[PDB]
Amino acid sequence: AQNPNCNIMIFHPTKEEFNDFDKYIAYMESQGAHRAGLAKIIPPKEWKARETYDNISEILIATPLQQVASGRAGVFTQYHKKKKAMTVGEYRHLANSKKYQTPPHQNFEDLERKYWKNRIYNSPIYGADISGSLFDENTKQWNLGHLGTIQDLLEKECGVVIEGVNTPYLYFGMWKTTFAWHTEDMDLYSINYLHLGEPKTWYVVPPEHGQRLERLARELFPGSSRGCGAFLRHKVALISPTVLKENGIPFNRITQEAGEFMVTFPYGYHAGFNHGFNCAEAINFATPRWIDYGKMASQCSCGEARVTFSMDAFVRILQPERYDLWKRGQD
Ligand SMILES: O=C(O)CNC(=O)C(=O)O
Ligand SMILES: [Mg+2]
Ligand code: NI
Ligand SMILES: [Zn+2]
Repeated sequence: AQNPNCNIMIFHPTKEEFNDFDKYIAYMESQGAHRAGLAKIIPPKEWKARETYDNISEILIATPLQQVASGRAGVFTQYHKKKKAMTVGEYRHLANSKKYQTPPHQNFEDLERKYWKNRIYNSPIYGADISGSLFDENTKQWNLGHLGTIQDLLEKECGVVIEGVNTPYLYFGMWKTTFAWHTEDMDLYSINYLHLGEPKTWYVVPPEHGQRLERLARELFPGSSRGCGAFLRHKVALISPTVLKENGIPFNRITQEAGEFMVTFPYGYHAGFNHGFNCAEAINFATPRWIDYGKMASQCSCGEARVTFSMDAFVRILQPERYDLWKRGQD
């Protein structure tokens, strides 16, 4: 078995290898990359996402989210308070202000220490989940707006044609902005490109160990667990690396820098934080190997998780027994 310790693997495809997206994902899996739940892909030196980032300031963040924490430094939840709209140029100036800017630090490990010590005492503002793309239309390789759709993959594997669409989302971050522990909708893959700015640190649990994280989460968030049998779908819970280590949970960590892609694999729990002002693009995708994960994915039916239009068909076709309860949670 390749990669039996489930380490995060880093790949350096050539420009030739960067042509065929599906083929390269399958290659990475042939080397065991998926066992980690996360991989890094450094694009060939010849590649670029677009020519410059000098003209993005007028993008609107219609609903910036203030991420307010509750709990203790290493075990907390966050809720998202909606703020007034602002442009990317206004958000960048806010990120760089004394109130929100990255503190002085020695290296990434020092900054990580400071994040986990102090995150809960601040409420950073995240421009998350903005439909759109920063890839140039002329970028033909790894253009996250031009991937094969999940509806086409389901149709190709299973023969059933379904409604729905699959488009990318932009994320504008600042110091301490946080993504809570989660797997993707329907345990899909994700791919994330860091277009510009400061790094993003990731934590990940191997898919074969995801139920160990779920059992810890139920212990640490006992009211939430009584409320919902899949409360991590709410995307609000944080657990620090120190607490994971104290509880024996297998995990790994890595820092993504501007110009790098990350892929999350089906049922790979992940969480993390931004180092300072940045912009990422991400989208879900599927392969043949996902279908079995989609069929087994947990679902939230309590009403909290509320998701896209296109998840309906996935539940309806892959999980017909669960469909009526899930759809009630949607309505
Ligand atoms: O960058 C973020 O805030 C969150 N991104 C993801 O969870 C992802 O790409 O799967
Ligand atoms: Mg603009
Ligand atoms: Ni994700
Ligand atoms: Zn729920």
